[PDB]
Amino acid sequence: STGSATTTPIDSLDDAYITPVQIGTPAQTLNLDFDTGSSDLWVFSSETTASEVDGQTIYTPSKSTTAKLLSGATWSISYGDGSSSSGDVYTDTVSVGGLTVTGQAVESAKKVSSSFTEDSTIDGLLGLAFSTLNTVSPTQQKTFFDNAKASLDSPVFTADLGYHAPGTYNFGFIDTTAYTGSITYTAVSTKQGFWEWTSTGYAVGSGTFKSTSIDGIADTGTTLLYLPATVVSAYWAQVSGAKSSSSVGGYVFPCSATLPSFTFGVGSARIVIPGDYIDFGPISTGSSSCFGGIQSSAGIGINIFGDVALKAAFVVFNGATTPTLGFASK
Ligand SMILES: CC(C)/N=C1\C=CC=CC\C1=N/C(C)C
Repeated sequence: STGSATTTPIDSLDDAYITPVQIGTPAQTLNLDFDTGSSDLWVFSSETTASEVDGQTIYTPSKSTTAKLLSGATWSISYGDGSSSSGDVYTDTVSVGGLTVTGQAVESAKKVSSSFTEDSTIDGLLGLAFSTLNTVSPTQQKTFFDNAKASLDSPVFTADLGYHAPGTYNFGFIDTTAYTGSITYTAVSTKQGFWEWTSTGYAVGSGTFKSTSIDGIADTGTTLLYLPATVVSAYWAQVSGAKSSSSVGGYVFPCSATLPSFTFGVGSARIVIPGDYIDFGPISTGSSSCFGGIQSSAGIGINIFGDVALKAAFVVFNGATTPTLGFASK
């Protein structure tokens, strides 16, 4: 089998992407944030504290003939951005772009943190990291991908995120029309539960390529590109008027400035992020100071190839017995 679904930016800045997901019988369609950096499929629901729901579409398990309480199961998660959610668990039928998994753990939120409430466009998350990170207790649950894997034509999914435009998540096949050149595959460590790999280096604009190993994760659920302070400083030093602002919480720059591209290495191959992808707009409405899309990972404890990087590429998440990652230009 295969599946194919369009993913759409939630706003004009590509702060995140939402993908429609069918849950239950009859289908309840929720717009979920596909997150290769986590492993829980959780949803706003009829069980979510009323004061914490503000415009989201909710899953109502009592209206699904295929929903079953996963008796005794609870979940609780906290994300890198400080957000969190928790609740109980149902199993139900879940479909993404024509691909159906029966008995998928659907984690129903009883509580969500303010950032989730405040974002009316995201109805929940669909985790696509390794199932070892799943927070369901006492019985850890499998991701949608892990459940679908054996049925897929090939045990892979692909992320093809758009710049200020929709893109595509495919399951079970590689669309050879969706990228240029060849796909370069690179090793993955699953030891921390992430799609963790090692970039071979970077270049800033037309500058010479610096060969250096940069461990990091391929994370569709993170907006920006977070890299070591050395690398990030080298980038922003090429932008007139750029500075790191403690009050704003990262590098900012005047949008009268022109942003250089940023290149990252995948083996001997190179993915080029255009300068425009690194502009995240005014720090506040009407401000002449813009927020940068490349930021320091210092303090996070890991480098993160988030949407800024991933949307410059066609990315293969290869879930074979030995997982790997593939990157192609597009
Ligand atoms: C890219 C997006 C998620 N973040 C921002 C986007 C625009 C403006 C200001 C700040 C900002 N993050 C700060 C709070 C660290």
